[PDB]
Amino acid sequence: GTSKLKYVLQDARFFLIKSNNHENVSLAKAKGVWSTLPVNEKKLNLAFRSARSVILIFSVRESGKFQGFARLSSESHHGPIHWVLMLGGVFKIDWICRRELPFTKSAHLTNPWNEHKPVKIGRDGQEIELECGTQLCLLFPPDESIDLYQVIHKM
Ligand SMILES: CNC(=O)c1cc(-c2ccccc2)n[nH]1
Repeated sequence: GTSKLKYVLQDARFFLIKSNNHENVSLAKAKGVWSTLPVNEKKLNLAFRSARSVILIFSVRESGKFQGFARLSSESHHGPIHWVLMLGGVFKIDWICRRELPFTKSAHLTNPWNEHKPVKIGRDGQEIELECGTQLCLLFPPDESIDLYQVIHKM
């Protein structure tokens, strides 16, 4: 069902993450980590202290799809990850959904924080307004491999 997912997303903040390649998203799914540009890293650190959940929604450039979404479990930290290419700050993340969602299925959602353009459109780090981001996450196929119980107990 969707009740625990709705609880995790309650009063959350949402950010679009754009990766150059599938390899980095695959590494993030295997290792529970993400790194981003310093300008975006500053935004995510601020948001992490500010909200009960910060959700990253991932899209590989040119894929026409989102590849899943995850919750920050830490601010960025330094001191290695073989990313394909700065990306030195490393966030810990808990995956909420590792399934894909094609952009065709989100064509009815627009992001007020990006001029009400379709939510698929935006730069890496673009914030997605609460209602848009919640509805986007709810569109993904349920990921039955994930138990949100341990996620809820970090909030
Ligand atoms: C592991 N992190 C990444 O692969 C990544 C790449 C980017 C980016 C942002 C703007 C222009 C080009 C690439 N952001 N995150």
